[PDB]
Amino acid sequence: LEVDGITETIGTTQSAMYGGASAQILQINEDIKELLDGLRAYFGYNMIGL
Amino acid sequence: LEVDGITETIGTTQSAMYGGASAQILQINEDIKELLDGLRAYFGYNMIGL
Amino acid sequence: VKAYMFGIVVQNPDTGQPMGDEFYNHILERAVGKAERALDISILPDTQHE
Amino acid sequence: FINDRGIKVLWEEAYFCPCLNPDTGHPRVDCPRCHGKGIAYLPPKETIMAIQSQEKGTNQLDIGILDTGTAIGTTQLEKRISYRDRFTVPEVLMPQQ
Amino acid sequence: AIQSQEKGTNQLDIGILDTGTAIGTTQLEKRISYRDRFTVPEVLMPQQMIYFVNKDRIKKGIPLYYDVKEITYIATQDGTVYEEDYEIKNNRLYLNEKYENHTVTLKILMTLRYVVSDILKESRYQYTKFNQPKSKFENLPQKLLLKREDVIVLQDPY
Amino acid sequence: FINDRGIKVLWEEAYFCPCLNPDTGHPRVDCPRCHGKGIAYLPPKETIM
Ligand SMILES: [Zn+2]
Ligand SMILES: [Zn+2]
Repeated sequence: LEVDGITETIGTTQSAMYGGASAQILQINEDIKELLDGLRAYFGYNMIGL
Repeated sequence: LEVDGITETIGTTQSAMYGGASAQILQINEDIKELLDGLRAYFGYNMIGL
Repeated sequence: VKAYMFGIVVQNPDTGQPMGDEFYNHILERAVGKAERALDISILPDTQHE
Repeated sequence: FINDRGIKVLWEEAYFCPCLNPDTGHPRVDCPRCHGKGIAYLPPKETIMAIQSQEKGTNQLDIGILDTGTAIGTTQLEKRISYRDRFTVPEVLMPQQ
Repeated sequence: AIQSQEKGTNQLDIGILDTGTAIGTTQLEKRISYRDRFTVPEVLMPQQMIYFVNKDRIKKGIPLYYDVKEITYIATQDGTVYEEDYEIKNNRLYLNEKYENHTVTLKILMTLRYVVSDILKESRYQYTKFNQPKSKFENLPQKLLLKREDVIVLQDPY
Repeated sequence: FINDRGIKVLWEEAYFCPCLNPDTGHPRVDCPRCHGKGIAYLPPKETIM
């Protein structure tokens, strides 16, 4: 936006592909993956005898 | 921003894909991977006799 | 922790207040839990009855 | 955008003072409602205005020095500023001798 | 910060004069005022002078037009003048009475000097809020128009 | 950059000639040190400009 030679300009983290919180969600998903691997080592694999 | 003959432009490390601390987190993940390989060599593989 | 971020401060841009050490202690206690699950170990001393 | 970029100002609206001499047409120099200017002012109104090119415009004359400086102002929306309306900028202090 | 440092030579029936002009940008949070004076001790400008020397000027010393910091060349009809035969004190030039009917010519250096003639941007502003407890008003750099001190010449401050 | 782009010139430095008339203030038109100009010149110096 420009008025009378004052100019203000923004590029935001939004884009036609990625949402404003894309990066944070990707990092959170990485952390979730590590946590789930650890907890799925703490609790065992399910098994049953037929 | 341009105002009365003062102009400033900034590009940040933030982007629509990557968060501002992406680089540091990636390097820390590399360090964690090296440390975990070493420690999983210090403690052994788990084993049980069925 | 802060030693590894020498020359940075984490600071609320609306108030200038630094982040409280309570969050650091909370994060440390969870990081210890994570380390105790990435490796099949008990780090902090505790009495076990089996 | 204007509220971000402008400085706070007090706006007060001009009108001709009713002290003008009914014959000569000039202001009464002792008028308390206007201090010898022909123009009286309504109570002040708080507004934000963006200001540029704030030049002092020093002049040096046989009568003495004078300031004729000029600036360009961009108003807020939906305002009808009128000729010889007056602005003051309480944040900004100018040195004089 | 200083730009466009023009000498602005004028040649007149009264003699030569300098009317040069420059543009200056101040530091933050300063309120420069009309006819405030600046000197730039790092920067030396060349100037030229000539005087006829007479018995009065021998006894009293020639009052120099410029604030001479140093002499680069000094000569007379008889040739170069050696440093044992002249002295400067208090911006007066003293000569050996040998030269009581001579004319002396000089090249000199003097410090650059300016006076504030006009202020092209006397106010620029910003409310700053980011990382502050509350909005703080700050005064941005002024733009000055600087005119050179030729007509009336004053000593350096020290 | 300047040495590449400039042309070679001879520079000679001005000073007022001491032949100026002590009363009228004007140069002597016959002066050999300055040929009627009020300005004498020091020996030339090679420079690039
Ligand atoms: Zn009135
Ligand atoms: Zn001559």
